[PDB]
Amino acid sequence: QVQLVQSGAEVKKPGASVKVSCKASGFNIKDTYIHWVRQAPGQRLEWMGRIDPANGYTKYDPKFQGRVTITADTSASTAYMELSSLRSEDEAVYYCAREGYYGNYGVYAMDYWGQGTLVTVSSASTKGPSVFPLAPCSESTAALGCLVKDYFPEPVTVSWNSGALTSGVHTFPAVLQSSGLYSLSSVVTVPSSSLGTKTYTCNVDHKPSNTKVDKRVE
Amino acid sequence: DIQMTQSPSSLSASVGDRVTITCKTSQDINKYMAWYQQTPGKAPRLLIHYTSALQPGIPSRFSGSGSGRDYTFTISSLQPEDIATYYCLQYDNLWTFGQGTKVEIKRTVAAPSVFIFPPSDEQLKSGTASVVCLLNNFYPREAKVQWKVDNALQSGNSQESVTEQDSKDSTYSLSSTLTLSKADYEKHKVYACEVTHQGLSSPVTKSFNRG
Amino acid sequence: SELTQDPAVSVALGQTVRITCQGDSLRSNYASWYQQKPGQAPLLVIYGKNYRPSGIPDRFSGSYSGNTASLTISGAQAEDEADYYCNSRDSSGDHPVVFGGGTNLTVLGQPKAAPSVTLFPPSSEELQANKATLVCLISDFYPGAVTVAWKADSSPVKAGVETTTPSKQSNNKYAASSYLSLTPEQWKSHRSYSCQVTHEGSTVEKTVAPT
Amino acid sequence: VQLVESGGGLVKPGGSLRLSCAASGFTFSSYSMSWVRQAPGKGLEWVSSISRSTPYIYYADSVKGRFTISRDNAKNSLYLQMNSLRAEDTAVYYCARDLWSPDSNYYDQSAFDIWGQGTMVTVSSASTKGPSVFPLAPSSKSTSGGTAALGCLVKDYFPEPVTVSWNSGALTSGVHTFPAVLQSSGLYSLSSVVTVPSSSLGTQTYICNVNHKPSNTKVDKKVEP
Ligand SMILES: *[C@@H]1O[C@H](CO)[C@@H](O[C@@H]2O[C@H](CO)[C@@H](O)[C@H](O)[C@H]2NC(C)=O)[C@H](O)[C@H]1NC(C)=O
Repeated sequence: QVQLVQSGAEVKKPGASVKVSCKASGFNIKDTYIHWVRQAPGQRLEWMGRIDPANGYTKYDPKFQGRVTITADTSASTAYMELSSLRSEDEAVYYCAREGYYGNYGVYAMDYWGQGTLVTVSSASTKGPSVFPLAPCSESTAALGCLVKDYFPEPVTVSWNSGALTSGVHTFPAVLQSSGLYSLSSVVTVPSSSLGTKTYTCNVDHKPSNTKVDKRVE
Repeated sequence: DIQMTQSPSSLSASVGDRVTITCKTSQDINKYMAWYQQTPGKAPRLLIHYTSALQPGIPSRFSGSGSGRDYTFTISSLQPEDIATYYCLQYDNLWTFGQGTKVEIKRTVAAPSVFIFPPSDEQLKSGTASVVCLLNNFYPREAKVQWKVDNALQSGNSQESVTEQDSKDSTYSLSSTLTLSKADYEKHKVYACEVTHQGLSSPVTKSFNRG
Repeated sequence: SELTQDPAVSVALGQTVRITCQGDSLRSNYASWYQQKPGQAPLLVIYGKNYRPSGIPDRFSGSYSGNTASLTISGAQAEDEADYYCNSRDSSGDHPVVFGGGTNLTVLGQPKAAPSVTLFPPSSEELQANKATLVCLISDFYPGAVTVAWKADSSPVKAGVETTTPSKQSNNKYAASSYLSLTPEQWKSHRSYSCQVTHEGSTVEKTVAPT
Repeated sequence: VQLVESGGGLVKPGGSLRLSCAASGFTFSSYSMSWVRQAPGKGLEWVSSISRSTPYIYYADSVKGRFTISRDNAKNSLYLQMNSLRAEDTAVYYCARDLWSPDSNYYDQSAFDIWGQGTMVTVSSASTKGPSVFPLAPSSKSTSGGTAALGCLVKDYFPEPVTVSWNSGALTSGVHTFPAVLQSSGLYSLSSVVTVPSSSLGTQTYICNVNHKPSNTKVDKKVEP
């Protein structure tokens, strides 16, 4: 029931501004505090600021302050985070977090977190990915794959058989090419007996370019 | 503005081992300490808050301790599902997170299942060729991929990407991608992939001849 | 540095009352209310985002809207007749605590109670110290309005009369004391002394004499 | 969990006190403490504040540069050095637990959860005076024929704080300690009565424990028929 939805991943030019939303559902937004946390590539969690959606008061981190502006719309039950003058160092995954009071203990704790929103600070244009199948030439286990080549920005979401086939799936992290475009492969290991008797479709999805591919590997 | 010193930075322990992480602060944080579980590519989950209070739903094996400056987090028996980056949070005055702890499972050697994929006919139409090698489910993380186009060793033409440790069998999966033009690809016949791993006795090669 | 509230508010038994507090600090902070009975320390009833400490009934509830916060008492009962103080935290500059003028809450002006009068003559021990004091003790009355008149046998005495102002008891009723100081020459001279306690027309006349 | 303040009493104008609050049941350090005074008949007024152990200090405009807040975290005690006292400083001084420090988060949702008993401080040029306790002989006229009312007269004392109990705290049933009168002399006079059985009037002994804290007088007067 208690959920913390977040807006889709965004790409912005260096020097511009980005506004990320946080949809609160399954609990009264006014009853808690909302935090924003920046998570740099592979680096530690960095707290940005807190808002009291009920009154509006804000407490920002001394380094983030002046560039971060947290807003909240109680009627729409959503919290927003605006970050301007975007530098290459601002390219990270941003998380919104619910902080609830615990009556029994008499303390407050940052319990629930949002799924996260990736911010890409780049000059390169938004491009849809080229999907290619990965089937070999001619033992028990047989490997099939999908090559999500040449795309910008990150990320892409690869499913198999509309989310039915989950076991054996290995979607590797995207590798940044010299071309400046990203690329990742998604492999799935299935037995030879089941092969030729079942359809094997990979469900590629790139939301920034509104690309949606459903390629069958044979 | 209170500083965080989370030790260790990373660890590897067998399924069942008593994992111990510490988080020392610059000044007294009066027991206002919390611990978060960040499983690969997921939102951090609150395990323990106020030094020792366990969140409803979190397993019994997870526990916290400490007072003042020195605080300690403990997993009584490490599980294959405990693969994550663990962080310590102070919330006395302002909010500061720790450096993190890379928690991986230490297990017996698993040989990689090698697979060679040729460039598709649709990719060749665009005037480019991408040959993919796969190293499905292996342990430890250390693996050597030697690309060979007609007995000629390829260096620089390749680009590899490894996955996080698996949630179930606690193994890794590596994918090395060799790139060439449709012209350079048509000039050669045999495309090999020499996998050197601890799980394999001799360096296993999985190739294909063009056509 | 200002928190304004109504100096006095009147209810009825079972009725619902709302005490309002208006301050600039109430925009940024949340109001904490305190109940204070006569000769009692303040008691926290509601604080923060409508939080009531254990032991405080469901009757007490906290409201907030900008610069104004309100304490709502659902179903007013006799034990709720007390002073209510709103309080805030400010957080700007050198004044972090702001208190309100208080609200003298009064409930239903019923039920009327008859005063129980007790009269003591001056003790032999007091008479030895060449002094005399007649003690009139008025208790368990409602409303808190009592007229005390002393009479040396039949003639009224106005001199040497010191009477308290009625004040609330443990049972939320009222209590008053009246002392008539005399010299042992005056006490022995009479002929009996009387204490006239008039409350809502009805007069109680307890009498003592040197015998 | 308790807060007990002591040190209050009579002080002549221009003098100084001597106010100390003792905390028990909780960890004194990690809690912000503050003093709140209350003039007789008037409302609550904040005096001073001291954060967790930071140790940040705040004073009210009226008591600025006269009163000094201090805390002994080792001795679990809060102090107040109230110098050059004006007549208007006459109040009941409460020691309150703020629960959240001004430097900490959620201080917007803070409150004084635990309060002290209060220590009466009187700023007056008039000198202190002990009470003259007299026994108010048992009177069978109320509440029954099998019940009689006996008491204690706490005659002429100063200042107001006088504590009365019966049979060293044992007798509680029927005990009614009346509020004191402020006489023409300027001295207070209080009374305490207890309704006891007429049957046990000859067998049981009734002694009242009068205590006048500011004059250090302690009277244990026995009442007899
Ligand atoms: C709370 O308010 C009531 C009502 O104003 C006060 O009662 C009055 O007290 C005066 C004497 O001080 C009487 O002359 C009035 O007749 C009383 N009115 C009623 C309706 O009772 C009461 O004293 C106030 N409480 C405090 C502590 O100030």
